[PDB]
Amino acid sequence: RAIGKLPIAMRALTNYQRLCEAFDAQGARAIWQALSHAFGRRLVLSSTFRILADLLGFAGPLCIFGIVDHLGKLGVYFVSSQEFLANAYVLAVLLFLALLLQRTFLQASYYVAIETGINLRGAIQTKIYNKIMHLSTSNLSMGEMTAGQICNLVAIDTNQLMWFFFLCPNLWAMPVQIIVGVILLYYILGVSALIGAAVIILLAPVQYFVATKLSQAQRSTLEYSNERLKQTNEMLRGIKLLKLYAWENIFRTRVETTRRKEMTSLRAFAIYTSISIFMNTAIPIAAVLITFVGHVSFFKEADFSPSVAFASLSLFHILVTPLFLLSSVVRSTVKALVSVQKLSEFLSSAEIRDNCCVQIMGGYFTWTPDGIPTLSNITIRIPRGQLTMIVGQVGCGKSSLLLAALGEMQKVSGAVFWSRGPVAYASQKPWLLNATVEENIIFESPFNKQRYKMVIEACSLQPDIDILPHGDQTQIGERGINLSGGQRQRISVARALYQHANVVFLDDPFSALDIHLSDHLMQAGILELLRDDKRTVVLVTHKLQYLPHADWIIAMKDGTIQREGTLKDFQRSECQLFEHWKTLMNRQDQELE
Amino acid sequence: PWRACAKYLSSAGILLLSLLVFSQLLKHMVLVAIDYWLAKWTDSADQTVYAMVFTVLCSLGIVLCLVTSVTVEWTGLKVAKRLHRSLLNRIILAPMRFFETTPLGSILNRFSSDCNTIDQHIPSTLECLSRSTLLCVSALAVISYVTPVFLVALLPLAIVCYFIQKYFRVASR
Amino acid sequence: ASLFLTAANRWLEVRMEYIGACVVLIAAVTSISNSLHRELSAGLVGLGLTYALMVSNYLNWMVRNLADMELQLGAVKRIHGLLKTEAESYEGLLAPSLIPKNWPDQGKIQIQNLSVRYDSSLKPVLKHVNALIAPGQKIGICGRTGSGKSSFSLAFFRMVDTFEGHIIIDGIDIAKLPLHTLRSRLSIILQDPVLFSGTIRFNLDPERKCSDSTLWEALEIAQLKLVVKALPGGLDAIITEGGENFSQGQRQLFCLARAFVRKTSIFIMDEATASIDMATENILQKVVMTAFADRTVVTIAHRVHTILSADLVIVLKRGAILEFDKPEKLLSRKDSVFASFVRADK
Ligand SMILES: Nc1ncnc2c1ncn2[C@@H]1O[C@H](COP(=O)(O)OP(=O)(O)OP(=O)(O)O)[C@@H](O)[C@H]1O
Ligand SMILES: Nc1ncnc2c1ncn2[C@@H]1O[C@H](COP(=O)(O)OP(=O)(O)O)[C@@H](O)[C@H]1O
Ligand SMILES: [Mg+2]
Ligand SMILES: [Mg+2]
Repeated sequence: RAIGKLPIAMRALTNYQRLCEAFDAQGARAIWQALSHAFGRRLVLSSTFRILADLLGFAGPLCIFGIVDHLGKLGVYFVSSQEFLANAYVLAVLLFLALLLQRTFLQASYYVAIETGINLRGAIQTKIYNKIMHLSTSNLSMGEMTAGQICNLVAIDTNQLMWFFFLCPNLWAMPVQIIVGVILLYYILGVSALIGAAVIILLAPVQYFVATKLSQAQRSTLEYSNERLKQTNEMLRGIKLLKLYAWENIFRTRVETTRRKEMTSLRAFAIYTSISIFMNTAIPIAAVLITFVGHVSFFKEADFSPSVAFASLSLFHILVTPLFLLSSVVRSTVKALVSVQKLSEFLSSAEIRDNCCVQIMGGYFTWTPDGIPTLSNITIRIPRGQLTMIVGQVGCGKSSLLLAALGEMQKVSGAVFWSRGPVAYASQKPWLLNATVEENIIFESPFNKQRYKMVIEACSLQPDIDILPHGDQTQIGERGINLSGGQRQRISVARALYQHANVVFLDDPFSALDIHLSDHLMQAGILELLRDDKRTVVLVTHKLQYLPHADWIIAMKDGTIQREGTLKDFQRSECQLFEHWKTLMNRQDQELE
Repeated sequence: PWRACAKYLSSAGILLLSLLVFSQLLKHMVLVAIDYWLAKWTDSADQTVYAMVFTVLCSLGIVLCLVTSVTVEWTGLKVAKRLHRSLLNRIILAPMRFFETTPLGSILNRFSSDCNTIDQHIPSTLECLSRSTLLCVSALAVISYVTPVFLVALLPLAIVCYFIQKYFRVASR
Repeated sequence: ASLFLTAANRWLEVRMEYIGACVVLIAAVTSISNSLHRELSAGLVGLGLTYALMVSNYLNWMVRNLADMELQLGAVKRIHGLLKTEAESYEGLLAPSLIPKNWPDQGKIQIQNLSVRYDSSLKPVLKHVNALIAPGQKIGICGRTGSGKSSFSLAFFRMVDTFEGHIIIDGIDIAKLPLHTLRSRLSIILQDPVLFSGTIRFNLDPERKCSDSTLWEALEIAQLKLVVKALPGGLDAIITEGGENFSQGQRQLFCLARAFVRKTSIFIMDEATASIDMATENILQKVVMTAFADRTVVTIAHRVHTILSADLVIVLKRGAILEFDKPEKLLSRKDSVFASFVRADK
């Protein structure tokens, strides 16, 4: 607070609107043409300040050539220009007025480049959020990328593209610095100046050679560090099971072979950057060697003065001083090229295309773009406002039927007729927003205090909220305190008993809960707050004793459904699975009514 | 000076830490000596004795640039090889109460960003820092020898430089 | 905040470059006034001009690289802060020659006066408990949530703060043991399923030290053999990150198949049957009680009809043994906590 908000020209959704407006100007070349169409107007402004700087930094060598050649050496009033520009005090105060303007224009040209890098960071973070809100879950689950790679992309590759845009107008000054320094060297020494030719051709073949060898270091370096961060993430997530099985030496030697395999590419990278900075800082001292022995040998002596010697020494130093940054420039642009190729690989990924609520009717749902359909030919007549149980064995479709009605799956055939609306859904693995416990339960609803005190008392969060050091205000989740899992499943299903959304997709709440707390879920909350108002609750569980409390039972086996209907309908038609449920519950004497 | 640069100098070792300082200050003082030899060679009015030792004194500056460059890459690569391979074997032998009370994103944060910073982002900043401040202090060693009038002006500018450094440094931190 | 850090850093390098231009003015004026009305022969004056321009070029890089060296040495301060942490003190007081080569031969798990915590400051979550376990005694443990059930399975591996006690298996003290020898040969299976990305052969056996017949018979006694053989890999196929290629019951079933490759004597379980259905759950209890006759199998109960056919049943309410008796004896007493737990189920 009191730094205040940023203005309107640097907002996200002012830029990113310019970035999607550059997208409809019709790979990675579309992203580069969109960035050169979007942010190039201020990039040429920072290059305009960059080229208006360091031609005013070329008053150093002309000033030294002025005053050392001075210091070795209407008609009574006025002073001509050759008498004006050959005196040391007036040229030294012109040297003071040159360095203030070039060293203000350098710090303006840094600021416009860093400000457009910050607006690039805001626009590409909003475009990465608009990609991740339309991403299918088969990108994360079946194969291709990880969650750590997606949050590693914004943490690294966005900052690598931003740090390339911090040094973007320095690459466009690297023509105009060397060319005007060569013509200002040609003014001073003439034809003896061009046999300081280690600079003036650069051997830019060998600079492009060490640039492509830094590419051969850099792509294997980013691939091995993504593999090592993936292995370290699964090791530190599973360190409880790895310490209990004593497999920490085996997984540590896997991470250590990944670290040594990365480290050999780091050996190649540090040796190639070392010979780049050796070539970079040993070319201009060799250039003053071959121009200063080559002035007094091989060429007949045209006025080897201290003025032209210190002018050529300061001119090679001002010629060499932006050239010192070039190894960091070429590693930043190869990190940009690997960054924008991993960015263009991400945004072109797979995406999302009368008594009843959902009418899945003949729908083939598939987890895979190329595989066989996991969910088979199914026909579902889930009713309004009633408790409905999906039951079955392991791997029959009991979570995929819930994810099919959200539209997460790949719908091959059939049609789903909703009412899509809001839907209360607590998943199989639970989910914790990293905030206070009340803010995980509220989940951006209005704060209903009596309903919030009701759903704590519906599913017994009061003795496990009394044990917390701040109660409602405890920071649970990844950042902050660790819960048990029995409180995590209960804290995930307590937010899907709250959010007014009238279709409740309760996946399995009775893994981590016991018999008494599962019945306290089953008496109050379920059957007393979800059937209080007319809210459709679709409660898939393996706890088969609650199938008495069931207005609709869907049976699941091997990707297809057997039958839908009530429990007297399952008594009438099927009877084999009814006798199987009579044997599994050990209720042979009484009846499932 | 914090404790982290002390842990950086102990993890690099004294056998490369002695080669770090005693290549670079010798290279910058022979850069001062070849520019002083360029000053004294222009004071001509002895033939080629201010050319031949200028040639061998430039080629020793070239190979001193080479040993400074291989020393700075071998210190950065050795501290990449040694710091990780110690944090991993020290953090895998933790108790389970240490994993229970910490955020997991902190332990993944110190294996990703700080191991990214220690490997490749530190030694370019170290070679630019050592080259830039050693070029600056050898340039201030050049202008004391030419002019002794500069030393009565040097102290108020260094005083307002240190005052603007402290007065910036609290706000920047 | 990054634009404010930017504009503050450009403010610092503006004033430092202006001080360096004042150095160029003062050194230029004193080098021409030190050589006009004196004799300094102009090569030293051009030397002072070139190195004054070197001051103006390389002062801002010095303060920028010093502030960047402070900000990048904060990462070394964070890793040095993590690096002096607590170790678990892995080596025990016993010599490793005095433990047998076949250490888990038969399970005489003696418990006397155990009470655990998790650290020094907390409350004891286990009260003073004692039991004597035979090697053919396939016990089970019931209770409420938070009553010490998973902490009782974690106390066999010294994972919790067992600050006292007589937890001795086979006449050899478990506190006087090397921890790799302890947590190698005994195998727990947790409630929350943790799988690792890669292949199925690695995710059961990371050493690749057991045979493919042992992995296929461990998938036989889990009942996941017809699931994995109908997969297009067959074996050596991809499990992704978190085990999210498969179901949660398949993730618990791969935890069972990882538990069954290392042979045992002291199979201890948590409530591994949480996400599994009752049909394949009552299939899998009928296999591994019969496939493992001699091995002592301890299991925390989630369904008490699974636990009902054990040898003895421990009941843990609020960290103490309330009951340690026959299941038909605790059923026929008809007021017991085991009888009310099986009454509230079915
Ligand atoms: N995220 C996924 N990506 C690809 N395939 C999946 C995924 N989840 C499940 N499958 C496949 O779909 C089948 C059905 O699994 P589903 O998602 O319905 O879990 P489930 O059967 O409800 O789990 P449980 O029975 O333990 O509650 C499984 O056999 C599995 O092979
Ligand atoms: N990391 C921990 N630190 C302190 N106490 C814990 C920790 N984990 C679990 N406990 C305590 O152990 C008790 C028993 O929990 P547990 O054995 O996991 O399940 P159950 O409640 O089914 O017995 C809980 O009441 C809890 O307070
Ligand atoms: Mg499921
Ligand atoms: Mg437990």
